[PDB]
Amino acid sequence: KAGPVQVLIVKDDHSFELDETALNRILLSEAVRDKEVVAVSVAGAFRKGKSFLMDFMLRYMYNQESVDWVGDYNEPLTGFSWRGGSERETTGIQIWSEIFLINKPDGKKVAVLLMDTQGTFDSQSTLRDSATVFALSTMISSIQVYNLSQNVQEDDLQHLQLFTEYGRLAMEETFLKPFQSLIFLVRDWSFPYEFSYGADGGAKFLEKRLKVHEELQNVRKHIHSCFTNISCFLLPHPGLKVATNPNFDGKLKEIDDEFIKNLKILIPWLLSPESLDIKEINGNKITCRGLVEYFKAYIKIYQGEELPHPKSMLQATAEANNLAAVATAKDTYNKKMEEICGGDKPFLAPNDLQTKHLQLKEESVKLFRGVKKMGGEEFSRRYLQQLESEIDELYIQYIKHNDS
Ligand SMILES: Nc1nc2c(ncn2[C@@H]2O[C@H](COP(=O)(O)OP(=O)(O)O)[C@@H](O)[C@H]2O)c(=O)[nH]1
Ligand SMILES: [Mg+2]
Repeated sequence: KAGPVQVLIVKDDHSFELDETALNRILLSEAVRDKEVVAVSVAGAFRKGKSFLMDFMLRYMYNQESVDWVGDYNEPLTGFSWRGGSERETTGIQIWSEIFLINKPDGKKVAVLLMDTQGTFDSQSTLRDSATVFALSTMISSIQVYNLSQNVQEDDLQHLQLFTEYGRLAMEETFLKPFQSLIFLVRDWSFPYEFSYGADGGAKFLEKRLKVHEELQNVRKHIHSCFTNISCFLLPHPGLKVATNPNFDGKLKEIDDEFIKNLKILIPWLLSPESLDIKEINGNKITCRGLVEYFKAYIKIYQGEELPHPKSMLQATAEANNLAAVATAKDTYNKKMEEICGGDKPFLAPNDLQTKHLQLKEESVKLFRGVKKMGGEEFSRRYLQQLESEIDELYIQYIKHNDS
């Protein structure tokens, strides 16, 4: 049980291929499908400590109610791990086979999806092979941890140029900020005396970096408009044993103390009850079901050799936004029906179980027509149809079962 399930692959021919089956298997499973989702992503350069940090996100996700979740100092780091099989820089994006169910403060039993997004952001594998995944995971995440080395550099901000172009359009269309949280995680920070480790120091740091000369890095002037939350955490260097090694055999004892001290505040600061942010688009809390719709949409857009036109992107999330309002209606109805005549439920009367259908179907039609939909009036007629012929095919399956 549990492990990385490479979902979105980027093959040698600029082709983004999405393995739907594995994806449905995880997100569609009957335990989670209906719970609202928190989609946490860590993006950024390969070989910068991502896997490492993620294995520690797991140590916490599992052993969440126990102070010593960091593990046994005099034993070798031994959790599930994300670095399981990396024979190469397979530059796509994997997610954690197991979802996690947790209770936020106010009560909602929400679900938590972790996604490691590999890329390079370096050589020629960038044009359509880096800000492509990064683009991807951002769109669908609710929390993006942008894992950087030593400093937020001009070239790091450059990769956001895309998101601010798209976000500006989504904002015009929707009147809401496009994205949720963006967390700048700076690793091996080594000017404690200039800005303290952790979030407070990070906040002052990130304020200085983002102010305002410089080229077309007026990503500066628009980021903020795009995310409801940008924030920053300054992590220490892990000591030389960790940094000097391909695979890190040693024990927790061998990691630097001031790194452990801050990692211990870092992980709960990101995950954990109050910190979690439910995925939200055009005002609509996405669910685990709903979120498969977005994956599906954002993946037939990143096909070809050209990153998409911000205009096509917007249209991708409109299709998804629409396909999701449909998916809930074909479930609001479905659940209400399973009450009037499901399981060992009684009754009958065709002439009667018809009006309770036209009833609930009309109720469910409003539910849809009302959901703030994006795309526009005509664009979503296509989906009003899709809806009705699914509630109707669901009806049939109830007439059949009703007969007794
Ligand atoms: N300097 C430094 N090295 C790290 C840190 N975390 C992990 N490493 C090491 O640097 C390499 C990065 O490995 P990994 O976590 O797989 O990075 P990823 O492939 O980008 O996810 C590993 O050999 C680690 O032992 C860090 O915070 N700072
Ligand atoms: Mg990795």
